[PDB]
Amino acid sequence: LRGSCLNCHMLTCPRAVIHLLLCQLRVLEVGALQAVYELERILNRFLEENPDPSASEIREELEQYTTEIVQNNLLGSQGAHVKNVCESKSKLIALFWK
Amino acid sequence: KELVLNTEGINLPELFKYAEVLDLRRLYSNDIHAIANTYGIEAALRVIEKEIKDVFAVYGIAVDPRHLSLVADYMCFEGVYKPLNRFGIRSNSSPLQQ
Amino acid sequence: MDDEEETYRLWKIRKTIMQLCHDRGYLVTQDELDQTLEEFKAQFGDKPSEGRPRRTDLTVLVAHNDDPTDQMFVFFPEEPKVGIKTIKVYCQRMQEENITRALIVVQQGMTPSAKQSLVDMAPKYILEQFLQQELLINITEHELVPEHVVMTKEEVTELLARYKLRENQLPRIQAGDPVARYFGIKRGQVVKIIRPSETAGRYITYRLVQ
Amino acid sequence: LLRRGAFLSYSQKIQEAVKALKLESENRNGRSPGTQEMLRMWYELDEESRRKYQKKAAACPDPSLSVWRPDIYFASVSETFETKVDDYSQEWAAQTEKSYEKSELSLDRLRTLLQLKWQRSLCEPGEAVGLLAAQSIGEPSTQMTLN
Amino acid sequence: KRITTPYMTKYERARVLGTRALQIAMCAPVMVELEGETDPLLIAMKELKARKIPIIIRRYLPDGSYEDWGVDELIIT
Amino acid sequence: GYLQRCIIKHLEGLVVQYDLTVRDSDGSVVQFLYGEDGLDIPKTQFL
DNA sequence: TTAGACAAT
DNA sequence: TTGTCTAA
Repeated sequence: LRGSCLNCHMLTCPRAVIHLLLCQLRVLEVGALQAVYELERILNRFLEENPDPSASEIREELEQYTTEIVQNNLLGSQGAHVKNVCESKSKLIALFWK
Repeated sequence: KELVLNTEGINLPELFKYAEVLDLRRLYSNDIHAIANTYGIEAALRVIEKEIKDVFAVYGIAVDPRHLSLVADYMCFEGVYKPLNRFGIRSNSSPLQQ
Repeated sequence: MDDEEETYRLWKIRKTIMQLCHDRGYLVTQDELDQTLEEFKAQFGDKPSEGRPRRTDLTVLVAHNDDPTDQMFVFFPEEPKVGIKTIKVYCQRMQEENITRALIVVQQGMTPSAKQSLVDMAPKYILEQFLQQELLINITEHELVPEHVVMTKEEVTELLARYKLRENQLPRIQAGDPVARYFGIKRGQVVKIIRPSETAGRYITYRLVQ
Repeated sequence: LLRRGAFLSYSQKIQEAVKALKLESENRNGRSPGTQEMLRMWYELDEESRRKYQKKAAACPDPSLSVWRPDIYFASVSETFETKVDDYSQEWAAQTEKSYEKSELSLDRLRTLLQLKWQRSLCEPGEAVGLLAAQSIGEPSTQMTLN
Repeated sequence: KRITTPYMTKYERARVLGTRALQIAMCAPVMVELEGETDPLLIAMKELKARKIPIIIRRYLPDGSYEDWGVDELIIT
Repeated sequence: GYLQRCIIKHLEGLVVQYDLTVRDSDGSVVQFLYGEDGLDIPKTQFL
């Protein structure tokens, strides 16, 4: 509630960050962990190419890769009990909370 | 007659200008982070082992090198030099052990 | 005092570069990594006040052993601090002669906007940056530093098929590591680590560059 | 320690007296004209006769217990233990050259005994060595008196 | 294609002799001749030297796979 | 006491697997052979 | 960049 | 009594 708003029910975080975390979290559910640098590489390339709030729902390539990384290794809900996966999943959510 | 600059300070690139006089090939330090940021996590993995051996070897205790190598290969597992405290079990996977 | 004091530094950081290009596969001869600092005074200038060591002409390019198209320049910029301008100056030289890899041997540092444009240039513009300070030692000559060699993907396939192993549950190495920055390794490439152990004689452990 | 490559091992023994000939052309891109001449010789004067890739071996061979694992494959021991076994074989032959005792065993059966006891002394799977390494630095942690 | 240790380890022998000694108790049938003991551990340990314990072991490799070794074919120390 | 308890509970899972690699309680590979050669500490006394 | 807050023997 | 986490 210290990040939200009264009349509009959205938040004060910029849209690039909350797209980056939304794409990184569904990659770490599969437990890819090779793409959590790939997503920040491609969104820095996109935001360098055309910075805009007009990407309201998703960017096309961030959402396209986080669909391809879910489709590849489709049964990857079971390969995500590793230390390194829960490491990044605790670290990124703590970085978004702080 | 192996003369040893047994210093008391921590500056690793301070001594790199004196390469024509010092034998920098067999350099050493107490600090794990200084050699971890200068030489590497594979060269700050053989300093953790030597330092635990020296601390136990002041007091006459002989700890076998397999135990020390196992601890140094556990702590430098993620690529950085992690503790074994409360703030190191957040990397682990099972919450019952946490 | 930059007469002998800079001659020794430039000879040393040329030796660390030409022991780095040989350490990554590039074509370096025996004499190019055994210049006894007299022949370096023969084959370069001496007084930087006279400008006879031309740091705009210390740049060298090498070819790789697998194919001579894969080349790297070793840039020595005169400017102690590097901004957007010198990166855009050098990338004109990179794009005009069709390279993809290059290394910049800065003297003091580089502006964080230029590091952002160095990381985020292009995935087809492979770019690196070394300080003038951390190239007086050649850290792979250290006793505590093992033998690092790169690993091709087929060998990654077989050493994950042996142990019934996934890439999540392998030990890691960061990409800011001075030996992983030394070998210029991107993410995903496993490196092979040959430890001069004292219980055994050698030990092989494998790390993902994460 | 000494560095290795196909081109470097070619250069060392074949081209030093060759580029010791007189050439005084300029540094093309900061590299010596001898090195331009040696890259010329390597690039077109030597094609498919590159036996330097076998003279300089492509690597050292791996340790005997990384390749050919020790639990199945007999006589795959460490390099330190191989050195110890071979030094004791050299010393054992010297003392058994003049020794008026039995000597019921030869060098091969002695080596087979030592390699078998290296294999049988492997830590068996399921050992829980983590607690054994956490007690070895925990039970004399109580004995480290400050004085 | 089974590549693990051909030697039975110590924990293998402990569980095999434990379950086999409980595969002797509760009127369970015995497969060697006995000199007359009442402790089932002696009985189960004499069948180990007999290699008569028929138990198959599923040695769990950490993937989730397993190999089926037989106590008949495992080499005791 | 506390130090030994913490080193215990960060090393409770490192059992040696059948493929002789020291893995944790979830599959995470620490070492490829135990103690960099593979042996045991009690059984290395007469080597 | 630095003071309160939180847990362990 | 440490040592990091959180808020100003």
